[PDB]
Amino acid sequence: SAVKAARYGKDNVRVYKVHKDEKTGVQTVYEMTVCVLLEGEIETSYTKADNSVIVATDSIKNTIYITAKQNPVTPPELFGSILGTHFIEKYNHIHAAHVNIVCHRWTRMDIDGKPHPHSFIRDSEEKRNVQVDVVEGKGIDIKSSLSGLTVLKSTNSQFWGFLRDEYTTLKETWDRILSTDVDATWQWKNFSGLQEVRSHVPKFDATWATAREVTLKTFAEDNSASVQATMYKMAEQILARQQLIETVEYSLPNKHYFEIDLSWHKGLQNTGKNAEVFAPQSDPNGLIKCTVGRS
Amino acid sequence: SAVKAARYGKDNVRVYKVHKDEKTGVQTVYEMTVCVLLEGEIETSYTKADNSVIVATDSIKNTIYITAKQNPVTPPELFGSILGTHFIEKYNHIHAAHVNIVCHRWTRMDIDGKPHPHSFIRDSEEKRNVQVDVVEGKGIDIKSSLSGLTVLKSTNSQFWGFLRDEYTTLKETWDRILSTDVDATWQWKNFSGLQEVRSHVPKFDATWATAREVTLKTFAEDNSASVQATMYKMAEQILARQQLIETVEYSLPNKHYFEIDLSWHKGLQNTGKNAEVFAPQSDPNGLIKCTVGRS
Amino acid sequence: SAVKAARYGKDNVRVYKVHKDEKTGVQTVYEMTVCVLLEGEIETSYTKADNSVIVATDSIKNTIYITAKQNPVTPPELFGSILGTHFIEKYNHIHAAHVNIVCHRWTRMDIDGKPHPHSFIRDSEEKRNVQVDVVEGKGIDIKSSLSGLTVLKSTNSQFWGFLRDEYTTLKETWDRILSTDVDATWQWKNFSGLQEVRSHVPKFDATWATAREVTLKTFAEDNSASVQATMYKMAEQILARQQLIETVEYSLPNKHYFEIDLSWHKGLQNTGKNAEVFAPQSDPNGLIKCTVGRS
Amino acid sequence: SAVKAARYGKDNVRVYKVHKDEKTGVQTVYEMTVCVLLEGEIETSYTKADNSVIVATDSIKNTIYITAKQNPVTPPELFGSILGTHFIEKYNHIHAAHVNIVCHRWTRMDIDGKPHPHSFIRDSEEKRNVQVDVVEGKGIDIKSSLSGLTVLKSTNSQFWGFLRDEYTTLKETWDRILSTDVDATWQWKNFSGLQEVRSHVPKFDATWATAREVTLKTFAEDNSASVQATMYKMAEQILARQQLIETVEYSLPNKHYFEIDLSWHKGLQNTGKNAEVFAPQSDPNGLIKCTVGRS
Ligand SMILES: O=c1[nH]c(=O)c2nn[nH]c2[nH]1
Ligand SMILES: O=c1[nH]c(=O)c2nn[nH]c2[nH]1
Ligand SMILES: O=c1[nH]c(=O)c2nn[nH]c2[nH]1
Ligand SMILES: O=c1[nH]c(=O)c2nn[nH]c2[nH]1
Ligand code: NA
Ligand code: NA
Ligand code: NA
Ligand code: NA
Repeated sequence: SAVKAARYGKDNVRVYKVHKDEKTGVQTVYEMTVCVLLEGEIETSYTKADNSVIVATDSIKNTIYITAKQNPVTPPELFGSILGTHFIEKYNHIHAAHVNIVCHRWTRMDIDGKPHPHSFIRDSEEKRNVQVDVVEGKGIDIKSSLSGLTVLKSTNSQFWGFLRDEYTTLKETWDRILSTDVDATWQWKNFSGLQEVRSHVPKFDATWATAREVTLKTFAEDNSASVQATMYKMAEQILARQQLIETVEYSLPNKHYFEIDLSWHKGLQNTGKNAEVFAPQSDPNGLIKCTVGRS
Repeated sequence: SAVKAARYGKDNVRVYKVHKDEKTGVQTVYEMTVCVLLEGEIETSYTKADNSVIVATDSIKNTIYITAKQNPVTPPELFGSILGTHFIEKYNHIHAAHVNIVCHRWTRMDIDGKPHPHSFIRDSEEKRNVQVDVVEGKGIDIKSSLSGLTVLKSTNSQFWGFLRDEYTTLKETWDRILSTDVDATWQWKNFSGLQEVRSHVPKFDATWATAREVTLKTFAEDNSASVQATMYKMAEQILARQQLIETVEYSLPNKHYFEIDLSWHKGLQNTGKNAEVFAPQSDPNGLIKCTVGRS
Repeated sequence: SAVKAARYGKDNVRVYKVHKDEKTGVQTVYEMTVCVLLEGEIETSYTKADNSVIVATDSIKNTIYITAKQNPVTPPELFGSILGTHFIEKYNHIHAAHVNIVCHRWTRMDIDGKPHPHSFIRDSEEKRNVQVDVVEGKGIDIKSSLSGLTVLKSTNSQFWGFLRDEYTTLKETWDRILSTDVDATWQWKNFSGLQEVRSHVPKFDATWATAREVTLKTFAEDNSASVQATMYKMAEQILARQQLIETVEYSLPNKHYFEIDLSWHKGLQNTGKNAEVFAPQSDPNGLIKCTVGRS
Repeated sequence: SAVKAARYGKDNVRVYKVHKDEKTGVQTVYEMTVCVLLEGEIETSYTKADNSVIVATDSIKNTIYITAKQNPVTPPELFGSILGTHFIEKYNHIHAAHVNIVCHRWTRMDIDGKPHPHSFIRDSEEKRNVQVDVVEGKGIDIKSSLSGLTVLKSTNSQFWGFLRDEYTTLKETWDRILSTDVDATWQWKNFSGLQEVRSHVPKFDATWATAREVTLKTFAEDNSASVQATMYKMAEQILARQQLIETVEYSLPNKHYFEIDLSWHKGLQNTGKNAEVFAPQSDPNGLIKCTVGRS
């Protein structure tokens, strides 16, 4: 037998950082969950019980805190790139670092119409994520995403004209509820190293904001022919607005809401044009994916 | 042996309702999870296999959908009271109904600065809940609550002057992070029946809004001596603003964020006044409760 | 306003303890999650910011570890009683302690047909729990339970003869699947104090074992007329076998498995006597409760 | 823009099947959660709103139930291969099917030392899984796994001799607790089609049993130098026992249990050789992965 692939590190490292403006008294908080996995010349830890090649996962944890102390943690694309680069530069035998960051929302409270200097609310479990792969001699690959963005529209969704055969019971419809949890990922062109990532810092927050805005507007305004058609429109627009993105991937559940026929009860009308009360279905769910790139 | 207490019914009934304004084209959605448990002269179903006394839980489910079709589902205090009353009026041998409703957020989207007519976002997993106990000959008892409101302040929280003995290691502090998930419940005076609940309909949404506003403002503005002292200030204000409330109960976890001593690493200063990076603790957590009533 | 009720403490305290037999080399592990909430003369911490009356929740945490170091942690009824008594004896102004313990399964591995001395497996998320209320001058009240015991029988369950009216669509059945997650609680007679709890130590594990055995056997062997009738048979037997129990409470979801009509597809027969493939329903679910006591 | 990749289908399809032996009266149940995603000539559903190429996800759901009605559902490797093959054979424009199956445990109850004919218990949330990729013209690729197998050993684990630098605080140890949740995957050699999968049917259950047995025995008996070294020993043995496996992958969290220094309290000794009470850590956790193949 031989080791074909190996990686190891620390997962689920929760980190909070506060920035305090001495002039204004305004404080800003960041909270993330971080995972770092390393690869390199470590096969002998598996095959020969040679621990000398192991940077202990506990040390990886310490390194995350130290790096957060000495560097900006925003945008997460930058922090992830700093953190990954550290490991390949510090340890001769480590040749790749894989950094995943999940950013949790702490949104400044408005109290009596004014932004509060040091109080925050978790407005939704929507996350902003990054995956950063730092590979020695191959640069820095960054995938940015938003996830857990849950939306619903109560009309202006259709689904007709699909294949009908002996396995089909679904009725065509020209008016249905459409609800999903949005997972959207944009992959940046490969960066040569940290200097290049630094050069593009302003683009990271702006592209996240654009991706979110395009997602919401397209969902709200499209008279949707299918999840497939609406998601493609989203991806097309993001690629048009940021030339440094190579691909956009969407993964969308179709969270079904079923009509309830109540006609058995005193002829009550609750289907089609008369439908008011529906039964949300926890499972199963459609799952629709697509990756869109450039011609 | 004897049956000392019994209740049964249907839990986890998901319900969605849409309201469509024909004039404006504006649609409004409501989504809830409902539980209904019944009590009454049903002992023989347990002791003698006498199913004749059982309103099937499946029928309870149907009743929830039918009731939602024929009645307003908002405010939930009203819907719960209608639903509970139905069972005690319809079935001679049923003498109490216990209705729990959890309301999920579907907040209208703003697209380009204007409210969208039929598109919604789940902005946080904060819930608005009601528990309604309808007891034949004893009226309607309603407990309203908000839950899952997660907040954090990065300063203006203190904790000193507590009991110190041989079990104590905690250091006194004049500046710490305070974070919690708010669970707040206000109990209404007993209502004589549905007519009285209807008479107070406007008070339900207004009191929820007040409870939420008082919670947020007090949390943000109090230079907190402890969770105990801050929560009492919240409860006091709610009772002052709504005379039909008899008690207010808060249940608050103290979600700890620990300083990380980094001085072992090149004398890095990250404690006390120099603290920037902290470790959020998933467990354990303080849990502080209080019920406040009138003199 | 006035404080009507207050309690506070530490939740979610994870504790592991190992016992090592020097003679045999056999090791035995216990893992629990503990919550302790205190009541007493603490109103002024809420109303006056008087922290002098507060035993810090951090100190409660330390006390749990110290108590586990110096005492047996099994049976949990005993450990809970020791822990609760500590607080009322140590602190003059604390008058009640409420201790909840959840015990996690670590079952010794059998390797090649022999019990391993120090290796364990988590065989299911079934828990053994205790709630212990130690109230000064009123003794020790203990509720023991098992929870998360998930079972299914594929036949020998019936449900017919229930009330039928204009809200009823459920068909009567003489053969259905019955599946539930068992939550069973037995409440002990009040104990005068720790000496009396110690005197009954052997009864605690034996009664848990009996409760579990009666639950499983009755479920498997009863040709069930309803969840109500089967659960009553369980409770009756437990009360018969342990005279120091005052009441038994069961809370049982009815986890539905629906027939799937496939007759639309080439006349495939999958209902009634021909039913082979079913659709488990995640929600909604029936919920059936009963508390059984002595004549 | 262009569609670079696309797949769609139905997720979270819960399925139960019962087998009834008419001769013996013995019943056997299977419960699974199934996901099926399709690929093929479907780009126009995304780019042109052409639904004619879409096999509706609802129809995929129906197909899963029909296929389960007409075929064995065990071993899951076979069922997955039947299900995947169906889609590529039935639909000209569908060229790949991706089938994921999670099998839930329903273990026959022993009542009074005898196996019960129709009563079952969920003994742990351990799963047996398969991923089957059926690709037209490229055969059938099957990855089998077990997951959610949670184990702990209280001694006979060591970790010393790792890299020490200015980021290291971890002390070397010759005796620690080791606990993990095992995720183990074995990848079969590519099969040419369904006939070949059928020819190897007996190997599937046998290899699962072997993988589980090797995992448990190795964990229990290895005086472990690290998670890395122990997991490699596991993978080596599985590859030795089944020649039709090409690779074995393990992914193991290191679930930490920390010593608690109690010496501040009356000199209580609870570290090193005196350690009895530990604090299980929910997060962070080490994460160690390896893929082992043949020389
Ligand atoms: O078994 C281990 N492997 C590791 O890589 C490691 N790092 N810290 N502790 C550890 N334990
Ligand atoms: O066992 C049952 N008890 C009930 O009360 C019920 N209601 N619907 N189905 C049921 N099954
Ligand atoms: O606000 C607090 N209240 C308490 O009771 C406590 N105990 N430890 N820390 C604490 N903080
Ligand atoms: O938008 C949809 N896309 C699909 O592929 C599908 N299949 N069933 N319903 C559906 N809705
Ligand atoms: Na390197
Ligand atoms: Na009545
Ligand atoms: Na006392
Ligand atoms: Na094909």
